[PDB]
Amino acid sequence: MQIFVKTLTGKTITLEVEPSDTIENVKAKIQDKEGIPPDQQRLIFAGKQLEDGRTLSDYNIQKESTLHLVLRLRGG
Amino acid sequence: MQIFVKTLTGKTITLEVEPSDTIENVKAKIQDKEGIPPDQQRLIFAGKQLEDGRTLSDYNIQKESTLHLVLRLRGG
Amino acid sequence: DTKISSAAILGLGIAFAGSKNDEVLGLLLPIAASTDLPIETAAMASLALAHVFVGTCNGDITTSIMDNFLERTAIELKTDWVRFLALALGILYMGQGEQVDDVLETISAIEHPMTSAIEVLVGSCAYTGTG
Repeated sequence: MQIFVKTLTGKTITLEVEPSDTIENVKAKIQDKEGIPPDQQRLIFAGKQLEDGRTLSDYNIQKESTLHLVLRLRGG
Repeated sequence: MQIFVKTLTGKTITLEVEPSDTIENVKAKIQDKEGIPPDQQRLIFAGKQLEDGRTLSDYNIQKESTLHLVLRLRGG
Repeated sequence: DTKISSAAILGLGIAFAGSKNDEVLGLLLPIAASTDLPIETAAMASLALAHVFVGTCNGDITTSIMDNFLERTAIELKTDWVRFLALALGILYMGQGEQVDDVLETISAIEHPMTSAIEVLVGSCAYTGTG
């Protein structure tokens, strides 16, 4: 499912994931896109904050869903 | 090489280290200069916290590098 | 107990309208971004950035200021600083691109605590409405 990831700063990233995909996996994909280390990406959805391990299914996150992302200070 | 350490005040400490030098070793040198104990130091560079054991080479810390000396949650 | 912090904020204090230096955020931000650091001193610092960078604003400034916002313990509510903190998240923006709109959306993303004060306040200020 083509999901969207909106960053607090101001940038939307399109990532093709699945319902069984693990949050940790998503973070990895983001790192491959930008350069923000996984241990520096706070994902949040309509519900609350998403933790590692869990899957995009334990939140009902469907397709075209905008996931908020708050990085901990400049990655680099 | 000659590296510098900027304090959260305005003073910059210059210390002669090597690329193989271990962070823990550096912190020790700082303790001998000032008076802050290792278990009370947080070296950051390019927005990246340095972990003990590692060396100044595992962070691409060349010479004339201004290491940001931050206090890990100062007691007082 | 004249902490050295005074001598620090002092110098910068004069650099306020200086000419935009990288020492401002290079010292203030950390004191209020590193991870925790005293909220008090950090409070007055946060304001310094607002008034100063009142014109041009940046995300990094908010993001960092946000990280600390969450780290809140709701236990130190004893000391006064919620005012400056709030006014900050406000004066910061002023309309440019549903910027604030996104902010309020985040606060709600993580439940709805006593942040109400911010919601309402920041909620009022947003689009054009001050001439």
